[PDB]
Amino acid sequence: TGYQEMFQRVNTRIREFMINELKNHHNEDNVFMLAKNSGIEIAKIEEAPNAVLIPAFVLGELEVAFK
Amino acid sequence: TGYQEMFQRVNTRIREFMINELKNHHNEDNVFMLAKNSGIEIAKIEEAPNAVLIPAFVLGELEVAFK
Amino acid sequence: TGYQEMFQRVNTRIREFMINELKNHHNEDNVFMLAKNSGIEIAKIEEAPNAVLIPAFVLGELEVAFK
Amino acid sequence: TGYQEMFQRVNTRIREFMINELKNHHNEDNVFMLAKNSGIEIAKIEEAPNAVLIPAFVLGELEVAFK
Repeated sequence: TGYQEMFQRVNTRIREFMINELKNHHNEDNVFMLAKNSGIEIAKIEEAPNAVLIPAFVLGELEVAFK
Repeated sequence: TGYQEMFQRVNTRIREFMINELKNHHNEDNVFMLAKNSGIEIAKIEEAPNAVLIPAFVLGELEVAFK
Repeated sequence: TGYQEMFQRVNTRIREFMINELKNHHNEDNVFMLAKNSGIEIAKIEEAPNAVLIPAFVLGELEVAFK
Repeated sequence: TGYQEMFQRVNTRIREFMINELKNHHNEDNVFMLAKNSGIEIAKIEEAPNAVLIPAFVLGELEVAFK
């Protein structure tokens, strides 16, 4: 239970900094591109689940790293 | 969509070494415990979705790290 | 050894977002504190080695995560 | 100070499961290859500093993942 709460806040923190990185580097299209090829319907990238958000973020970091 | 299948193969690899780490240090109970608390019904840890598998793996590693 | 330039790019990217996270959440003191205890003399957090920077970053994320 | 201890144990745990992954998938040559290309001299992969151990581990996982 307490574990479920602690991990919830850890998860929330990770989601926020991933969302922050995607915005600051204008890579939000990665989220939509990946969402479009999975069936998820989102208005904001905040509505993206981890299965979409995390790959988007990693691609984003790679694109910035190798520019 | 090639990115999807690439991340599909990365997801599989990560699940495999998490599961491997959990067995080798006999921490499978972490998975079941977390599965039960979240209303998930599994007979073996390979059936656990990442939302319980990943926290269980993390608990496992800290348990070993601070034993 | 092209792998090494490539990993150097990824190292730089990771340093940059760790540093950005630390500044944007006003957690730079973590770096200086960890530096002082390790006999490392730095004037700014961009000079902290990863052995200092990474633990400060993680400490920083947990502090923000748990309020 | 308690941090220097806790992060030491985390570090040790992480080095151990990386070394275990490299051995179980017979990817030790990744470590020697990268170490030789950095002017470092090791007999065991256990003597590899994180700066060669970590990217060697990552290459190893990718090779297994995409094999």
